[PDB]
Amino acid sequence: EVAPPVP
Amino acid sequence: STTIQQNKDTLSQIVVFPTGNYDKNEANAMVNRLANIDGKYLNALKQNNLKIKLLSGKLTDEKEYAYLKGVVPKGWEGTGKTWDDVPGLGGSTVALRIGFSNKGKGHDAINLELHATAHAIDHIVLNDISKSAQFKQIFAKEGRSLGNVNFLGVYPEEFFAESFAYYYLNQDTNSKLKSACPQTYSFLQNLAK
Ligand SMILES: [Zn+2]
Repeated sequence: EVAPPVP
Repeated sequence: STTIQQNKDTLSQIVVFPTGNYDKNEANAMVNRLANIDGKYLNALKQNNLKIKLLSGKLTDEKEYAYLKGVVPKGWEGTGKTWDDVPGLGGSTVALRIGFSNKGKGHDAINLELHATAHAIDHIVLNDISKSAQFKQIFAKEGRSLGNVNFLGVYPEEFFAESFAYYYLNQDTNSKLKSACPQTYSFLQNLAK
């Protein structure tokens, strides 16, 4: 699982 | 006070510093902000062998994230950026570029390391609670009250991670979350009990 910060 | 120190000790068994030159003072500052997270979550990260990797360069320069080169992250459509340009990653692992904590440093999160670690807590410790019926019900009502509604208001795991960051960053952001998202605030308050 990978998720980025808020754009 | 004593609990912050305890939380810093737990983090000493989770945080991995980069090899070579890096901003030692800012790395410490990131750890100190992470030490505001409730110790129950930090101990669970430690128990699961989750490492918080602090980086001096791009995430995709690391061997385990090279596969993300050129990939547009979830919710980043239209930014013209790829994972090569993103300063932080959370989930099954955590990797964070030193110096990029604050909103505007290549991202619009309230705080880079707390948003990323919140997603690791969501996924590793809480078994994806952000995608449970209870939080989806809260997300449906309050998911669009923290701004960035095309991102936080669309992905419940992102609303969870950003709300978690508001809850723990400092007293100001904690107060803002309670005013904007009372059900989310109470949900996080009960989660830490
Ligand atoms: Zn995120």
